[PDB]
Amino acid sequence: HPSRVFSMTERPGHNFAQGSVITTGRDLDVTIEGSGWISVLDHTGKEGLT
Amino acid sequence: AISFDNALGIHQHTVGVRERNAEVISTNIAQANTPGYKARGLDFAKELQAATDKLYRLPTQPDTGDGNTVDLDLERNLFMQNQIRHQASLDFLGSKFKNLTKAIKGE
Repeated sequence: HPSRVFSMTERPGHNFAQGSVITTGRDLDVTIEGSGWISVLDHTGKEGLT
Repeated sequence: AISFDNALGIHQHTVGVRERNAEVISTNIAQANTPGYKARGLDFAKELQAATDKLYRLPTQPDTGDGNTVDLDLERNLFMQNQIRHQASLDFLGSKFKNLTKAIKGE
């Protein structure tokens, strides 16, 4: 009889809504207006979005 | 006539089958937690034919990844029934000799 059904928790995605913008007056502080990413390479060297 | 085969009937074989059945049920209960073990059932009519086998039990519920098809609720009931019937077979076969001895000795 089909009586036993398991459930597993999984990550379906991420929340890509715009984060809270903090005005700091610093020249080297940048925030992406709307959607978009900054391409950076980590310690190993593989590129990725941040 | 007048031979032990006819005097004892089939009660001489039933006691053995009830012992084999009890062994299989004991195996099923012990192997209930070991994954991959398939519950074994004994067909009574097969040992009846052998007197005059070791099958598999199809589960009523799915496994949980173990593959073990032993239902401990079923095994306890089947062990209780076999033990009760085993004692009756001893009573039946035991009285066969008690009547047989009384006929010979006349007392």
